[PDB]
Amino acid sequence: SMSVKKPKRDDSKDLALCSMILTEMETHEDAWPFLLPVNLKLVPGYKKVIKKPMDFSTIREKLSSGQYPNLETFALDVRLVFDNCETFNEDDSDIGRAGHNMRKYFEKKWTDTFK
Repeated sequence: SMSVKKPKRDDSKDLALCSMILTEMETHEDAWPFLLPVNLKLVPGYKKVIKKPMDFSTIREKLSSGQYPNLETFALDVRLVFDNCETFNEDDSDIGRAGHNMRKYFEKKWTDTFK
């Protein structure tokens, strides 16, 4: 509350650490469905159904341009990529499996870097 604070966590490396995690996700072999925005002209149903599209290139741009106010807003966008994937893709499909693999890979990196 006012004048009552927990001890100050050092957040000065968060920007660089999120950038590193994002690089790791970009270079994973299963990242290909997620690297670029879905083409809303060429994929029927995607624009209407997925209310907030998100992809790794868009996260990179947002991160590099100071649009994440803290590491939690970064994690929300990453998770959105995979939540979108689950909405649009059967679990039993290459893209569906890609999304689950990438989500697990992210969550481990996230815990190991910060938790």
